[PDB]
Amino acid sequence: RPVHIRREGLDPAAELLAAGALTEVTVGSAVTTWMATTHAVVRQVMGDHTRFSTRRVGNLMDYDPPEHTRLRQKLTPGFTLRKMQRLQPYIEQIVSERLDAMEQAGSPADLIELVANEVPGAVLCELIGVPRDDRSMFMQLCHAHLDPRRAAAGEAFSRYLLAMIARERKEPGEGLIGAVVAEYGDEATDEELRGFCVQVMLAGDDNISGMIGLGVLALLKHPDQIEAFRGDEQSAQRAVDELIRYLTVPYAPTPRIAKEDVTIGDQVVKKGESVICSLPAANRDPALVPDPERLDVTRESVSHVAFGHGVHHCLGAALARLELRTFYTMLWRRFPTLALADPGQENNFRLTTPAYGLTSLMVEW
Ligand code: HEM
Repeated sequence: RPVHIRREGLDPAAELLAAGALTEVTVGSAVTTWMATTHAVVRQVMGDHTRFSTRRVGNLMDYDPPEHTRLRQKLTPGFTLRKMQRLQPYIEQIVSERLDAMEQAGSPADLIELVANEVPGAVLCELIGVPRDDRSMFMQLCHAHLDPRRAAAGEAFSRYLLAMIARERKEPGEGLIGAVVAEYGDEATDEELRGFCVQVMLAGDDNISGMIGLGVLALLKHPDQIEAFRGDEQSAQRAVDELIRYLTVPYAPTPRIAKEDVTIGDQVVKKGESVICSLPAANRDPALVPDPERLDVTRESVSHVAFGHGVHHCLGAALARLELRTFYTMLWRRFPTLALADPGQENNFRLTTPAYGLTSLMVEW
């Protein structure tokens, strides 16, 4: 595995943490790819949309200002703090259902297959405005276009979502697709609102799911940390942010291509040379937080780069923190005796996803 993808258990690869803040890999005498490993470099590179590009409808990550600005402008109004707090009741119920499914399975149980791989799509479907009746189908059609062949028919997803869009066009209601139509109507192309739907589901899935499982594993391997979720919501907020920093599920963000010769410290990234930003390494930076190798939920929140930095900052960071706080809090309320069914398992990990996670995890209700 490459160094940036290598993870030693719940932690990233030690070699990343020992590499220079801006490591230069050159294959020639000259394809030069750079790797940012510190909090300061990662922030200068992601924060500089005037010198770095993300270009290789929808998928804001592949867009640069001013095109990225216009797109993100339409969808960003639907991610405010209050807008997300209103989704909290739905989130709670979506999780309570799978927590009820947990009791139905008894003690030995793949939390991953039961809850971690279910809660994400549910909450996301609600945010978009997908009716609870027609939901699994949408999710299944999504997992279908993934071509787990060329026969993958995502045209079904396309027209189901085109129908949802045109219905909310003639009937603006609760949801992101409806909110965008309320203020933009025809100006918001069908393809645009579609690409945005695809984007939100592909970004808020493997990340949250990865955090749902890896978080429980860590909180269970370090039982002094469960207390944060048995008290104030503030005590729990600090803990979600600590877990996000420590586990940094995204290995790296979209590669940043220099649009000109950028001087980063004593080094110079040349035009065309790309920079990979190792978020997990950056969030393990002693300049960001003292004793960065430790998992301590008592820590005061810090400006980690797990949700990004700059114009492409995660549009659902607030939702991820709320969609993870409630779960942990409820998991340790319904099953306040959970442990590792196999205290001697190899913790099967997700090594194929662009986000770290557990492919399987067996608990003991
Ligand atoms: C429901 C959950 C989530 C949604 C809806 C969501 C949505 C998004 C969207 C739309 C973007 C693109 C922003 C833009 O380019 O304008 C984005 C970027 C990003 N998200 Fe998420 N996200 C979610 C969860 C997470 C989680 C849990 C993490 C990390 C633990 C994460 C990490 C990131 C990062 C690092 C970026 C920036 C990537 C880059 O700059 O290229 N996201 N997210």
